[PDB]
Amino acid sequence: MSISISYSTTYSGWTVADYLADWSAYFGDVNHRPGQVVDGSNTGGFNPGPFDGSQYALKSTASDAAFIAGGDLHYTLFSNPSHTLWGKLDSIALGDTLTGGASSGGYALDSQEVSFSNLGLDSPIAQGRDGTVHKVVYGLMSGDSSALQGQIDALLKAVDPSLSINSTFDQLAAAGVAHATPAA
Repeated sequence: MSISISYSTTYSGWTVADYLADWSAYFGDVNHRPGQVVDGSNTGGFNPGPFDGSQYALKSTASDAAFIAGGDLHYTLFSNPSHTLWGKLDSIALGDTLTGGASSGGYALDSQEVSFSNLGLDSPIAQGRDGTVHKVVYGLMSGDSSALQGQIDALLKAVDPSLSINSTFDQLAAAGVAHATPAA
């Protein structure tokens, strides 16, 4: 099957591009780069970890914004190619108030706004930071969601050429690809 989207009823009339652009600016840049990752405040975490998991989650240091990347993910840490997030990315959940972690059986968002599933991304280790999984996730860490937008757009086009990141969430629901959250 194809991409599947969950959205809060608040974003019915928003386009995906507009929402992601606003979400990016809200989450901001955690400043996760060489020389600026000195403690656990801007690293995020893996479930189960320490370097691999079915989830990678990160909260904003600017706000209550958080995301959860779901799939089969791996971080190289110091091994070559250095500082590469790779593997399978099935889903990205975006919202507020990250809860849980490895010690309590998984991460969750207290207030999920939007999630994208069946992304079908799969980047090998040998691509390093040129990998699509890497760029998508690092984009979300550093306040630029355009890599994610690009992948969502391709997945939507594949379902129908009239669907895009510029479609509204309601339009995407009308197309059978999205669904509004039962409790907003």
